[PDB]
Amino acid sequence: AVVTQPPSASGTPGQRVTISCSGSSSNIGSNTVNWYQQVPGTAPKLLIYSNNQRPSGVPDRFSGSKSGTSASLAISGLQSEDEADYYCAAWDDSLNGWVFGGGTKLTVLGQPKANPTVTLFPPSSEELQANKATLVCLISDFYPGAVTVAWKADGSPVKAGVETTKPSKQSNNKYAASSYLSLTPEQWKSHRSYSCQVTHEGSTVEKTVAPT
Amino acid sequence: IQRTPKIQVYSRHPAENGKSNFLNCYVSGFHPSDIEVDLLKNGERIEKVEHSDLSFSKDWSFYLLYYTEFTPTEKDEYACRVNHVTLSQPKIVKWDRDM
Amino acid sequence: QMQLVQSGAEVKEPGESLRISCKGSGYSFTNFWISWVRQMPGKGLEWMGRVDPGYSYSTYSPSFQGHVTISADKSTSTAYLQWNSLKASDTAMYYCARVQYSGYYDWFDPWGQGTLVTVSSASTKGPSVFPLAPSSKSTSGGTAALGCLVKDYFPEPVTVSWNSGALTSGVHTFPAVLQSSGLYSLSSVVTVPSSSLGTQTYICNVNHKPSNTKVDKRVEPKS
Amino acid sequence: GSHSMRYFFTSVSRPGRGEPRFIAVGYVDDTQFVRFDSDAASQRMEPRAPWIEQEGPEYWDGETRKVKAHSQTHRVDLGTLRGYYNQSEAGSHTVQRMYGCDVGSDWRFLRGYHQYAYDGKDYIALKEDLRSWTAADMAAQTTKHKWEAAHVAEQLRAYLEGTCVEWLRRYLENGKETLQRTDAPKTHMTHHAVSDHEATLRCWALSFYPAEITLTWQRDGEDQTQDTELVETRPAGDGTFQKWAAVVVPSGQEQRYTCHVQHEGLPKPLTLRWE
Amino acid sequence: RMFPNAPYL
Repeated sequence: AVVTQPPSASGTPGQRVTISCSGSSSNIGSNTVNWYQQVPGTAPKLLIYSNNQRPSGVPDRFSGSKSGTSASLAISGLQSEDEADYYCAAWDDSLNGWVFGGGTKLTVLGQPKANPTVTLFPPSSEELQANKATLVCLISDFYPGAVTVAWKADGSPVKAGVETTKPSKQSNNKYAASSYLSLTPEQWKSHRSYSCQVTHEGSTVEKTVAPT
Repeated sequence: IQRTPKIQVYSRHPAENGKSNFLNCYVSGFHPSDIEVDLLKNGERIEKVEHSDLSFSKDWSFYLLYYTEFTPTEKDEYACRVNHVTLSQPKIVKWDRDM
Repeated sequence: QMQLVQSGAEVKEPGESLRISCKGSGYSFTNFWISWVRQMPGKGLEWMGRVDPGYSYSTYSPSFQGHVTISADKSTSTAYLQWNSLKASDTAMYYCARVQYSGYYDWFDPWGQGTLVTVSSASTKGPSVFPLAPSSKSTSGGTAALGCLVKDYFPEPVTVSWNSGALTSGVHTFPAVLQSSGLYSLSSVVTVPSSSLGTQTYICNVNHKPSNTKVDKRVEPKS
Repeated sequence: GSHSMRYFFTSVSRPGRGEPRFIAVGYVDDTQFVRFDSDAASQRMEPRAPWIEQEGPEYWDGETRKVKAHSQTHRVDLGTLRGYYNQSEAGSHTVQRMYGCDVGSDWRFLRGYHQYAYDGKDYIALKEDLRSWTAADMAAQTTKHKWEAAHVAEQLRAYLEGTCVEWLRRYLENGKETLQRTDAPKTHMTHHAVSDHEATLRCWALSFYPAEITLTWQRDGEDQTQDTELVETRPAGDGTFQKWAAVVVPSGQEQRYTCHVQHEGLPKPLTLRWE
Repeated sequence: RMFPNAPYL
């Protein structure tokens, strides 16, 4: 869009963070701005309206302003419940329509940086008999989240059909992904013993399986 | 191209001596816009004269309404003095309360 | 308590038509527009279009002019977002929200709960359940992990219980994955003690109501 | 009844005498409701009717900015038009711009329009279908081309069929008392003479809303639009209007003369003669 | 509410 929001914002409980929202003369310039909050897994909520007002159910630690082509949301005294996607939105005269900013993901930095607990399963005897096979790297239990995965056969970057999930949160408030690799017996047998190394915050955490 | 102003001097409500009214001067159908209007009380300029914001009709001609609160009497003589680039001299329209 | 209730979630094949709905209540329906917001998976909000139900006038953002039609029904206080031909990329969440003007107030004071739309070539197909055995030999972990593998199923979701519901502790069913084949695959582990591998027996109960499939599968180690 | 919202813009070059003048006004029907004067100290869009006063800062701050962005353009356009017509900077010229929307009694869109004029003459005009342009001369063709490149007609069509009527509908129900009334004319007739050869019969119609009204004389059905001194419908200042239509008539022949009044607030069209 | 643009002549 022709209105721009920084994707990331951060603060510890009780801090203040502004969230810039930067547009142009045709949207944020001549028209009013409104802010919406989206706790993930929910529809968004009206947070600030008329540039700077608060709906009844919004506490006064949230506050918004608007000067020229830029509008800023101020969260003054963060709480756990405030980490969500934040969107400004103004009517654009060139488009005769509203434009949202790309959003700003806000994080609160309380929880401690826990490590992942991987489990690696090989293909089962049944799957082999179907002229098929699948290795399974299951991860679970870790903050902050978003990690990368890597598979090594003998000991080289393999990528023969690697599918991986998004993190997505657990019920215990930590994150958990899974990674699946595909290949027929011919790759599963001929190679020595597949490893799956799960890096999370510069942390090598790999588990390995043989064809035995 | 030029067009001279149609001038009308008249009161808001039908005049009655000693009963406050408003004395209007309505200059319409003129072009270009640079125009000067003064309401007169016995041939002397009234000070506190308000007026409408400039605007125009479908044929692009301007109109403008000058007015002031006043109290009419038997002897008092009110007029409207309009000046414009189409006039050799500022035109004065006397107020007749039958018109 | 003004509110916006949207139609239920949808899964569709490309080229089918689809009309989701947004019903209002607790306010004078004709005095406010209803708009219509897209949120692609993982992405942010996009305005699609709006309808003024008072006069049936209805507009769209340039991105969406011609891909959808947005009408309303004054009497039933219902607004609609309608396709004729769905794309695979129309797969997203669609919110409706009530706004009164284009000015200047402005602002989407109440929002609907969201209607999820899924579009895929793939046909309704049940999974294949496979077992995942533990390292039975062990060295005082003192636990050991086992599970089930659900594979090549469409659409979402599946429920996976264990021992027909006898096992709650240990169980962790993982979020599925979307293949380039179009089919889903998930896994459900359950970390148990190593000593209980002697007596106890484990079957994972996989249910897929869409495909109408029920499968049990025992899990054991081998030479 | 039909209603319409119109915006009128005037800018005139004042060479070597400060900034070009720029006046903007907003009407609903015949009732003004906003103004912006470039010379005024406020430099703000201001309210000129009681029912527009409740609009919040959002509105005044936003319009205020749009109308300034307008004056900036028109300051340039004066320069641009001097170039089209190859005119010296010593003279004073006039740009005029009127646009607005007309809705019927069901408050549905009828008509959009958006017209420019240079030095009192029609310059360029948006069509009835709100897509093509009428460009009078060489100079307006140079404007028309830029406005097809910049898809201006489509911007206006979306405003007129959309936000224009949307906010006329707002203004109407907000100023329901004022705008949706029909005050009907108080009508009397005056007889006055100076000589004996003839007296002048004048037919009055006072304080009535809206301004649309018809006044005609006759000699038993025949239109006497002859000695038909007819003054322009003028404002009283209190939100109503005035008009009279006069004839000069040979003495003692006031019997055959009658004046027809036709207005939206009159059940039957009202007729009267001298008594 | 005004038309937001004054297009250049």
